[PDB]
Amino acid sequence: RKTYTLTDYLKNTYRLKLYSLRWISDHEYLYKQENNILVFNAEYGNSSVFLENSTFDEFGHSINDYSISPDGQFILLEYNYVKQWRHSYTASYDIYDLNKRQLITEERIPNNTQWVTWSPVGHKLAYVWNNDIYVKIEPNLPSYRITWTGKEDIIYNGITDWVYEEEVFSAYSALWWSPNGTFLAYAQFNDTEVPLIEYSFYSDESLQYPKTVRVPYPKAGAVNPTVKFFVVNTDSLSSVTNATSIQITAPASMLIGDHYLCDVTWATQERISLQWLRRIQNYSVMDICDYDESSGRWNCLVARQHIEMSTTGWVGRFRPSEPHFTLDGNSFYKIISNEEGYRHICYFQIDKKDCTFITKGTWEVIGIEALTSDYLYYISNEYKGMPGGRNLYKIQLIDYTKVTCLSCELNPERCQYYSVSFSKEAKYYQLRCSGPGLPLYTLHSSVNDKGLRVLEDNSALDKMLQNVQMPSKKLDFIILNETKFWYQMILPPHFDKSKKYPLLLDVYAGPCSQKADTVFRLNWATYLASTENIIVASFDGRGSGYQGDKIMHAINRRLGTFEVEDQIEAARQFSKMGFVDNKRIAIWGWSYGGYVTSMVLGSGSGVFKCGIAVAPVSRWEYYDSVYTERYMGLPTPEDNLDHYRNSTVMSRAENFKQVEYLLIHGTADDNVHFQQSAQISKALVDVGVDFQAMWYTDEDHGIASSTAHQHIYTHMSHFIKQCFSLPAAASWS
Amino acid sequence: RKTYTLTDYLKNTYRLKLYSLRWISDHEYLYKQENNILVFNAEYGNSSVFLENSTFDEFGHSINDYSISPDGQFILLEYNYVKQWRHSYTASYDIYDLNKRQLITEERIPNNTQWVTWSPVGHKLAYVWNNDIYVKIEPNLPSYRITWTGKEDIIYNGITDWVYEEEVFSAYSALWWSPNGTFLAYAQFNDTEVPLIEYSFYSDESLQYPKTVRVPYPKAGAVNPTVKFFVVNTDSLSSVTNATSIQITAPASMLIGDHYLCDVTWATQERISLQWLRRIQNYSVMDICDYDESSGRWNCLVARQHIEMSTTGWVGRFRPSEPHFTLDGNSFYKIISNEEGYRHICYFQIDKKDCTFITKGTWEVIGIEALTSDYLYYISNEYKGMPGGRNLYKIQLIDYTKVTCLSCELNPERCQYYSVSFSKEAKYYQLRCSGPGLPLYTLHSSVNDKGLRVLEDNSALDKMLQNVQMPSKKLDFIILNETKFWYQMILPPHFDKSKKYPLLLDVYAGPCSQKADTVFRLNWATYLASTENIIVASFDGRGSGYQGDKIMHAINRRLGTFEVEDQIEAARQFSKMGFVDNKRIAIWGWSYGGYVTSMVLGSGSGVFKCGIAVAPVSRWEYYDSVYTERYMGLPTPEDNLDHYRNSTVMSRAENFKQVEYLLIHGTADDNVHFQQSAQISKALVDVGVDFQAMWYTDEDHGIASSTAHQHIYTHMSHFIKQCFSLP
Ligand SMILES: *[C@@H]1O[C@H](CO)[C@@H](O[C@@H]2O[C@H](CO)[C@@H](O[C@H]3O[C@H](CO[C@H]4O[C@H](CO)[C@@H](O)[C@H](O)[C@@H]4O)[C@@H](O)[C@H](O[C@H]4O[C@H](CO)[C@@H](O)[C@H](O)[C@@H]4O)[C@@H]3O)[C@H](O)[C@H]2NC(C)=O)[C@H](O)[C@H]1NC(C)=O
Ligand SMILES: NC[C@]1(c2ccccc2)CC[C@H](OC/C=C/c2ccccc2)CC1
Ligand SMILES: NC[C@]1(c2ccccc2)CC[C@H](OC/C=C/c2ccccc2)CC1
Ligand SMILES: *[C@@H]1O[C@H](CO)[C@@H](O)[C@H](O)[C@H]1NC(C)=O
Ligand SMILES: *[C@@H]1O[C@H](CO)[C@@H](O)[C@H](O)[C@H]1NC(C)=O
Ligand SMILES: *[C@@H]1O[C@H](CO)[C@@H](O)[C@H](O)[C@H]1NC(C)=O
Ligand SMILES: *[C@@H]1O[C@H](CO)[C@@H](O)[C@H](O)[C@H]1NC(C)=O
Ligand SMILES: *[C@@H]1O[C@H](CO)[C@@H](O)[C@H](O)[C@H]1NC(C)=O
Ligand SMILES: *[C@@H]1O[C@H](CO)[C@@H](O)[C@H](O)[C@H]1NC(C)=O
Ligand SMILES: *[C@@H]1O[C@H](CO)[C@@H](O)[C@H](O)[C@H]1NC(C)=O
Ligand SMILES: *[C@@H]1O[C@H](CO)[C@@H](O)[C@H](O)[C@H]1NC(C)=O
Ligand SMILES: *[C@@H]1O[C@H](CO)[C@@H](O)[C@H](O)[C@H]1NC(C)=O
Ligand SMILES: *[C@@H]1O[C@H](CO)[C@@H](O)[C@H](O)[C@H]1NC(C)=O
Ligand SMILES: *[C@@H]1O[C@H](CO)[C@@H](O)[C@H](O)[C@H]1NC(C)=O
Ligand SMILES: *[C@@H]1O[C@H](CO)[C@@H](O)[C@H](O)[C@H]1NC(C)=O
Repeated sequence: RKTYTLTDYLKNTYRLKLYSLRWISDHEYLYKQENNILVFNAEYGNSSVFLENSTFDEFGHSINDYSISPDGQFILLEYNYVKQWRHSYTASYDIYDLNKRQLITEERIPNNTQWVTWSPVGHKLAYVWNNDIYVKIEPNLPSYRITWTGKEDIIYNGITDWVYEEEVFSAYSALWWSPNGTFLAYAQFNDTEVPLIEYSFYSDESLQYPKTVRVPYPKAGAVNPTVKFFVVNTDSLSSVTNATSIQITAPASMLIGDHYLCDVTWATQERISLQWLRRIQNYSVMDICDYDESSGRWNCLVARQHIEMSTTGWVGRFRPSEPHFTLDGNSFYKIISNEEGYRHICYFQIDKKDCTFITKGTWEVIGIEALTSDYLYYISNEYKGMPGGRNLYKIQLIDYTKVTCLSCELNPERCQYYSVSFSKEAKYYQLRCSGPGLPLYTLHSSVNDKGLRVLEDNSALDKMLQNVQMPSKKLDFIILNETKFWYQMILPPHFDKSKKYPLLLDVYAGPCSQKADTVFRLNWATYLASTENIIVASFDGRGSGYQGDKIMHAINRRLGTFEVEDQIEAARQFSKMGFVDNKRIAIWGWSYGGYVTSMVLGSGSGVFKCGIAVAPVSRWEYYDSVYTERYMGLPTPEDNLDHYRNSTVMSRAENFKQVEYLLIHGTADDNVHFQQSAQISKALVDVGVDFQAMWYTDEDHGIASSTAHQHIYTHMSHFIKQCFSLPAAASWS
Repeated sequence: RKTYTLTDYLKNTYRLKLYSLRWISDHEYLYKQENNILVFNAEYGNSSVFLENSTFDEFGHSINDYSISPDGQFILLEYNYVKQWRHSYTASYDIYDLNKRQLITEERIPNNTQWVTWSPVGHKLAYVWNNDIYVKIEPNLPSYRITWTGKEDIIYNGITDWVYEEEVFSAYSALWWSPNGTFLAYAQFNDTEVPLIEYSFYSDESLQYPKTVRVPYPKAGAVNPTVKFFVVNTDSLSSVTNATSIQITAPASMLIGDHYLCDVTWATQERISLQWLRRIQNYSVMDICDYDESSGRWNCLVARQHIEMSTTGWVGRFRPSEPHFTLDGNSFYKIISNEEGYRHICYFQIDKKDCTFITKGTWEVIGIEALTSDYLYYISNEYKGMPGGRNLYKIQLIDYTKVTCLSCELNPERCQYYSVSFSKEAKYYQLRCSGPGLPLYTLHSSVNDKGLRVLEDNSALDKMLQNVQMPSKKLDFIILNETKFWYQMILPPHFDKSKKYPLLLDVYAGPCSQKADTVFRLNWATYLASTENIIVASFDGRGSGYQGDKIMHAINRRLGTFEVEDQIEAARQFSKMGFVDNKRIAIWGWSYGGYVTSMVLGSGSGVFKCGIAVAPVSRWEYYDSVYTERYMGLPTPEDNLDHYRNSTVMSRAENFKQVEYLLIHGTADDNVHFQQSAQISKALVDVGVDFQAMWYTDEDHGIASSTAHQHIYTHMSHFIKQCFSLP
C-alpha cells in the first residue's frame, strides 16, 4: 500500500470530518450543509432549511462568517476579514433582515470594526470601532456611543491590548452582556506607559521602504497596562445625552500594587462576579457585585469576597478558574486545587468563605460543562487513571457519591477523549470523541442519557485510510522516583521491536503542557513515521499538567530546569527500551518547545545528534510579563533575577559544538520576537559554532501562511532526513 | 608540503608586509617602525628618530592614529574611535606640542568629533562637532564657531550625509582648505525631506527591547538631499561677531532641477573649481570661481565654465573626474572619454572650451598622479594591452610624444600592477607593486627616474610560502564577437589540464568593475584552490571597466542583462576548455556580485549546480538614488520603470528549483538593506523553492566583525564543499 506522505500532510489529502453545530434553543440546533444553513430537531433528527446558500452570493463580497441573532430575526455577515494577533482581527459587517428579506444599508456597522456581538437574547448589538464601544438597539437604527476615550495603542475600551488578548482572556473581546441583555459590562485598558516592541514589516515587493510595526508589549518586569471595569444599562440610553457607565473598582487588596482583571462572569440579571489577580500571580480575589435600584450603581459587598491563593505556585492552570452559578446566583461551583494539590470541584455559598469539595481523587476535573437544578456535568481524566484521556461525568447535586460516567463505556477502544456541547437548558448533548480512533460525533438526550443517533463517524476517511500504511500510536508511562510519567510514540507501520529505528522527540514541556494523550492526529509526525520510518515520541515530565500540583508546580520560579532534564531522561529511557538507534535521536519543538529543544541541545548530554528550534524563547526577560512572571516572578535582585540570568539559551552556546542545530523564526513574530533567535544566533557566532538557520519574511508565530507552512515542513523534513541518513528522491521540477 | 588552509586565511598566518610612508617635504618621509616614528632622507636612506615610542606611555588611552601638522610643530592623537558608515566615525582628539613637550589641556577638540583636519600649511585646525564647523587658529586658543544650523539627521555642515558619503565623495568630510589655509570651503547638506530607512538593532543580550535605527537614505526615485556650498575667510574671524560664510551658488543649468555637488578642487589661493552633476547623471558643469578682493564675494564667470556630457551613458567612471591645475591655475588636465570612448588625459586652458587630448589609444588612463612644472605622471593599463595591469608613465607638458614608462620594465615577471606615492614636489616617488608576484615597495628619484633602494620585498613571506603548496594564477582572454573579454583563474597546486576540477565563479560584474587583474592576493579563493583543489575563476564581461565605453556603457539603463548573460557565457567557455567538471560549477558574490549571482542562478541556464549570494541587491527600487539612477535613470513610467520591474531577482524565483542556493545577509546592513534578501526569500517561499539561509545579527554590509567574518567563511566553505562532494 501507499504511505502517508509529506504531500498528503501539506495538501490535506485525508480530511477529518467535523460536525459543528450551534444550539439555538433547548431542542434545536443550526448546522451548515452544502453552504445552506439547516435547522435540526434534536429529538427526531428531521431538518428544515433555515437559510439557502444562494443568499450568501447576493452581496458581491465573499462572506468569512455569519452570526444569527438569538431570536433568529437577523444575520450578521462578516467580510473583509483582516487578521491581527492570535484572536484579534478587523472586518466589515452587514446585517440582513430575515423577516423583511432584505439587506440593511442604513446606520451600518463601520468598516475596520474590531469586535461585534449580539446580545444573548433578542437582537441588540455591541461593537468596538477605533477603540470605542457602540450599542445598536435595533439593526437599522443609529448607534449610541458608549465611550469617547478610545485611542489607538493607548486606550482600549471593550477590546484587549496585546498581553490581555494573548495571556489573560484568550480573546480580543472585553465586552460581557448580562444574561437577558439589559446590561453591558466592559473593561478598559490603558497602555500609556507600556514600552513598544518595534520590528520591520517588508510587505509586497512594491513597498519601497519597509514599515516599522510598533506594539505596546510589556516584557518581563516592564510597566504593565492598567485596567478599569464598567457596566452600562443599555435599556436607558438616550440620543440626547451621553451614556453613564458605572465603574466597579478592584478591591483594596489589589489596588495596593500592580494587578490584572482575570475573569468576568455574570451570575444573574443583576449580579456579576469579577476575579482579580495580583501581578505576583499567587493571590486572587473574587468580588460579587449586585445592582442597586436606589443608586443605579453596583455594590460589591466585602462579605462576599472569595480569596484564592497558592503557596506552591501560581493560581489556576493558566489563570483562576471560572465560577458556575446556580440559577438564583446564591451559590456557585468552581474548580480549585485541593489539599493534595489535585484540581476538583468546590461548592461555595456566596456569603460563606469555606467551600465544600464535591469531587476528590488522584486525577483532575478539566472543566465544568453544564449545571441544572439536579445535576452538574463535568469532564475529567479519572477513567482508567489515564491523565491524557477525557470523559463526561454527571453528579447528583443531592448526593455526591452518585457519579455516573456518560462517555467511558460508549466505545472504549475507539473513544477515550471527549468534549461536549449541551443544548440551551441541557435537554440534549452532542459528544465529540477525538481519539484514539477516528473522531466520532453523536447526539444524546439528558433525561435518561439515551443515545439518539450518530452525527458523523468519519466512515469516508476510514475507507481512504484502509489503503494507506498508517502508523500506530502507543500511550504508556515510565516510573521515575515512584512517580508515573506518561509518554506517547507514533510508531512506523509494521513496527518491529527487534529493529533499531531513529527517534525524534517532539517537545512542548511548558507549564501545564500535555503532549502524551489519546487524541487521533494527522500531522507531520504521521508522515515521519509512515513514510520515513521514524519513531516520533513525546513525554510529559515535571511541570506538565492535569496530574496535580506536585508535578505542575515542580518548575515554579525555575523554568529551564526540571522540564529540560526530564526530556533528556525520557530520551535515555527510550534508548533503554531496545528498539531505538542511540546514534539517531533528534529533538524538535516550537515556542516553549523551541526553548526546551535549545536548552537540551546546549546541555552537553551527548544524547541528541541534532535538533530544530522554531520561534524559541531564548531568555525570559524577552518574553511578556503575564506569562513569564506567572512562573518566574520578577527579574529583580530581590526576587528572581539570578534564575532569569541562569536560564538563557545563549549561556549554553559553547555546547552547541556537539550537535547539528536548525534555528527558524518568522521576522514579524509579535509574540516570541525575532530578537530571541537573533540573540541565539549572535551567541553561537561569538563562540564559533556552525549551525543552520532560516528566517521567514513577514511570518508571525504561527508560520501559517499556506506557502510558508509548506516551506517550513519541507525544510525541516530535509534536515531530519539528512541527520538520520535517510535517502532523498528526485522530482521532475 | 602543507596547503594554505581556511584557518591560515581566517587567522592571517601568512602576512603581506607593507611600507606605509608619509611624505613631509620634497626630500624626507616619516615611517612608523616598532611604534617609533622615524624621519628618512630619501636620497641616502639614513634616518633619525622623529618621535620615540615612549613619548605617550602615560597617555591613558589606546591611540588609534595620529596626524602631524604640516609645519611639524604639533601632533593630533586620535582615540575613542567609534565607526559609523564606510568612511564616517567619531573620535576624541588630543593635541601635543612637539617643541614644548606639552599636551594641550585647554580649548580642547571636543569628544565625539565627526571630522578634524589641519590646514595644508602651518597648524590651523577645522573640525565638525554636532554637525557644525569650528576653526582653531592656534591649538591652545578658543575655537571660532562657523555654522549654527547643524542638526542630527537633518543639516550637515562640513560632513556628508549617508548617500554623499557612500556614493559621491567616498568620505565623511565635506571641508576643503585653500592651499595656504586662508580660506575654508565647505558643503552643507539638507536631508529634511529624505525618507528614513528603519531597521532593528538588537545589541548586547542585556538590551530588553531592540532599538530601531533610522537613517535618512534616498532609495531610487525618492526625495534627495539638497546641497549648498560656502567659503569662509579664516584670517578675518572675530571673537566679537559671527563668521560670514560666502555662498557659491550652482549654475542655473543645475538649479532648474535636482542636482549634486560632485567635486571640489582648489586651483590657486584665490580660485576654486566646483563640479556639479544633474540628477540625470549624463550632464555635468565645472565652475571656476575667483575671489573678488573689492566685494569679498566669489564670482564664477561663464567664460571659465566647462560642460561634460555623455550621449551613451553617465559622466565619469563613477563620477566626473578631478581636474589637476597648473600652479598658476590658468590651465588644467583631466581624464575625459575621447571620441572612440577611451578615457584619456585632456589639457584645458580655463577660458577655452575645446580641450586637447595628450594621450590616445585603445587603453585607458586610470589616474593622474602628479603634475610638475615639466611633466605629468599618470597610471594606465597601456602596457602589453592588458586592461588588468597598471604602470606609471610620465609625459612632457611641452611635447606629448615624449612619454616614458617608469615602471613597465623594472621587474616585468614579478610586477605588472603598480600604484605610486610622490614627495611634496615630486622629486621622489615610492612605487608599490602589488602583483603578480609578492608585493614589492621601492624608492626612486624623479631627476632621471633612477632606483634608489628596495624598501620592502616580502622576503620573510617568500621564505614561509616556500613550504606551502600555493595555487597559481592565470590571466587570459576569450574572444566573443571579435572582442576580447578577460578572465582570471586561481588554479590548484600541481594543476593538471588532463584532469577535470570543480569550478567556482567569483563575481562582481557591476558597472566599471574589474575582477580579472594581475594583483597577488591571499584570500578565501587561495584556500579553495590550495586545500580544496577548486578552480576559482572571475570574468569581466559587458559593463566592466577600463576597456572603453563600448564595453562599460553596454549595460546603460539595463542592469541585470548583459553582465548576467556574460557570466553564464564565461562558465560555458570554461567548460569548453576541457579541465572543468561541468557537473560541479558554482557561483558566488557579495553586493552587486550577490545580485548577479542570484540573477544567474535564476536564469534557467542549467550551467550552475549551486551558488551563494551575500548581501545582494534584489530590486533596484530598494537601492540608493545616486548609484542606482546613474545606470538606471528614474523608476517612472516616462523614464525606466519597465526595466526596473523586469530586472528583479524575485521575478526569477521559479527557476531557483534548478539550483542549490545559500542566501546570507547582515540584519544591520545600512547599505544593501536586509529588506533586499527578505524579499528574495519571500518570493522563493511563495513558489515552493527550497534554499539555505543565514542572517548575521547586527552585522552590516561588511559582515566584518572578527567572529562574524570567521563564521561566514566557515559556513560558505561547508556549503561549497557539500555542493562539490569534498570531504
Ligand atoms: C642624513 O645624512 C645627511 C648627511 O650627513 C644629513 O645632512 C646633514 O645635516 C646636517 C644637520 O642639518 C648639516 O650639518 C651642518 O652643515 C653645515 C656644514 O656643512 C658642511 O659640512 C658637512 C659635514 O659636517 C657636509 O655634510 C656639508 O656638505 C658641508 O660641507 C654647518 O655649517 C651647519 O651648522 C649650522 O647648524 C648647526 C645645527 O644643525 C648649528 O649647530 C651650527 O652652529 C650652525 O648654525 C650644520 O652643522 C649637514 O650639512 C648635512 N649634510 C648634507 C645635507 O650634505 C641629514 O640631516 C641626515 N638625515 C636624517 C633624516 O638623518
Ligand atoms: N503565550 C502563552 C503560550 C506561549 C507561546 C510562546 C512562548 C511561550 C508560551 C501560547 C498560548 C498557550 O495558551 C494556553 C491556554 C490557556 C487557556 C485558554 C482558555 C481557557 C483557559 C486557559 C500557553 C503558552
Ligand atoms: N555603493 C556603491 C558600491 C555598491 C555596494 C553595494 C551594492 C551595489 C553597489 C560600493 C562602493 C563602490 O565604490 C567604487 C569607488 C569609487 C571611487 C572612489 C574614490 C574615487 C573615485 C571613485 C561601487 C559599488
Ligand atoms: C420536525 O418534525 C416535527 C413533526 O414531527 C415538526 O413539528 C418540526 O417543526 C420539525 N422540525 C424541523 C426542524 O424540521
Ligand atoms: C466601507 O468601505 C467601502 C469601500 O471604501 C465603502 O464603499 C463603504 O461605504 C464603507 N462602509 C461603511 C459602513 O463606511
Ligand atoms: C492613562 O494612564 C495615564 C498614566 O499612565 C494617564 O495619564 C491617563 O490619564 C490615563 N487615561 C485614561 C483615559 O484613563
Ligand atoms: C458626549 O461626550 C463627548 C466627549 O466628551 C462630547 O464631545 C459631547 O459633546 C458629549 N455629548 C453630550 C450630548 O453631552
Ligand atoms: C432583564 O433583566 C432586567 C434586570 O433584572 C429586568 O429589569 C428586565 O425586565 C429583564 N427582561 C425581561 C424580558 O424580563
Ligand atoms: C507569592 O509568591 C511570593 C514569591 O515567591 C512569596 O513571597 C509569597 O509568600 C507567595 N504568597 C503565597 C500566598 O504563598
Ligand atoms: C571627554 O570625555 C572624558 C570622559 O568623560 C572627559 O574626562 C574629558 O574632559 C572630555 N573632553 C572634553 C574635551 O570635553
Ligand atoms: C532645509 O530644507 C527644508 C526643506 O526641505 C527647509 O524648510 C529648511 O529651511 C532648510 N534648512 C536649512 C538650514 O537650509
Ligand atoms: C551668532 O549666531 C547665533 C545663532 O544664530 C546667535 O545665538 C548668537 O547670538 C550670534 N552671536 C553674535 C555675536 O551675533
Ligand atoms: C595666502 O593666500 C592669501 C590669498 O591670496 C594671501 O592673502 C595670504 O597672504 C597668503 N599667505 C601667505 C603666508 O603667503
Ligand atoms: C541623458 O539621459 C536621458 C535619459 O536617457 C536622455 O533623455 C538625454 O537625452 C541624455 N542626454 C544626452 C546628452 O544623451
Ligand atoms: C554577440 O553578438 C550577438 C549578436 O548581436 C549578441 O546577441 C550577443 O549578446 C553578443 N555577445 C557578446 C557581445 O558577448
